[PDB]
Amino acid sequence: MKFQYKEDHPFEYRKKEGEKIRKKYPDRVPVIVEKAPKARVPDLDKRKYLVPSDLTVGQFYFLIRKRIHLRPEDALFFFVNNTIPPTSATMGQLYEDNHEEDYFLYVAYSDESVYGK
Amino acid sequence: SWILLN
Repeated sequence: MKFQYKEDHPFEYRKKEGEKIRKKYPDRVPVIVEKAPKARVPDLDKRKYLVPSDLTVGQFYFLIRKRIHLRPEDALFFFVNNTIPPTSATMGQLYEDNHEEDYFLYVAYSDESVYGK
Repeated sequence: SWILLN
C-alpha cells in the first residue's frame, strides 16, 4: 500500500508534522486519505484530514464519501494496513491501534473490497 | 493545509 504522502516526504518530516498536529489539536487524529491503486472511484484533492476522536469509523466513511461525490448506494471500501476497519470503532481507537511511527493514521479507499484489486 | 472533518 503506497501513499503519495510518504513518497513525497521523509520519515523525519512526517513525524515532526504528526507530533505538532497531535499537540495542536489533542481531540483530533491526523489521517492521510488516498485512493487505492487501480481503484474506480473519484480522487480526493486533499489527503490530510484532522478527524474528531469520538467520530465513528462509519461516520468518517460518510464524510469521505461525500467529499468524492458518491451516494451511500455506491460501492466504497476503506483500508488500514490492508484490512477494512470495524465500522463501530471510534477514529480515536483506530488511530491508537494503527497509527504509524510518524503519528499519522493512513487510510486508502477503493471501489473493491480487496486493496489493489 | 489540513481539512477539519466535522
